[PDB]
Amino acid sequence: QTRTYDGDGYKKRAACLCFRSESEEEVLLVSSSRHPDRWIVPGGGMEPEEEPSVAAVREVCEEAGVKGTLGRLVGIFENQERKHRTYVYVLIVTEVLEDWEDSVNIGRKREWFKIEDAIKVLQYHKPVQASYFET
Ligand SMILES: O=P(O)(O)O[C@H]1[C@@H](OP(=O)(O)O)[C@H](OP(=O)(O)O)[C@@H](OP(=O)(O)OP(=O)(O)O)[C@H](OP(=O)(O)O)[C@H]1OP(=O)(O)O
Ligand SMILES: [Cl-]
Ligand SMILES: [Cl-]
Ligand SMILES: [F-]
Ligand SMILES: [Mg+2]
Ligand SMILES: [Mg+2]
Ligand SMILES: [Mg+2]
Repeated sequence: QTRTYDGDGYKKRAACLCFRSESEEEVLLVSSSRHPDRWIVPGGGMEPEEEPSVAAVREVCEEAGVKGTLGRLVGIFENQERKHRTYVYVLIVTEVLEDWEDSVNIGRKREWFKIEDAIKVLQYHKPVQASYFET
């Protein structure tokens, strides 16, 4: 409910690569709120004084309805066009919840993708999110 910003005015965000297992072969994407036929990596704005790892796990619970074991920070990713900067973490999913905030509120969808297929569906509208998987 309060947006936060880095010193250069980029919006602060956090997200997780929500993998099905420690193999990191399949990842959970969620539907775009604006365009539900498109896929995105779940994530969102850091609240004031919120640790990035805490914001990442919170936004994944809100948007994707999953919980799990937080892993490494992958990196910090800027979107120059939209002026935001996202901390991206690995999350190993251990709990899949049936009727989560965004399912109830906006009918948000979620789906498992093989990594190669996640990169494919993100490339057109979300190429920075496709890059999250590069390394
Ligand atoms: O105007 P669009 O439809 O492009 O909306 C974008 C975005 O605009 P941008 O590119 O100007 O930053 C929203 O920002 P805000 O308007 O809340 O600041 C962003 O929220 P966010 O950063 O994730 O923040 P949280 O709400 O999750 O904390 C939202 O994601 P959803 O959460 O998924 O609804 C995106 O939608 P899409 O990616 O299609 O699903
Ligand atoms: Cl996996
Ligand atoms: Cl992006
Ligand atoms: F949000
Ligand atoms: Mg959100
Ligand atoms: Mg969001
Ligand atoms: Mg939010």
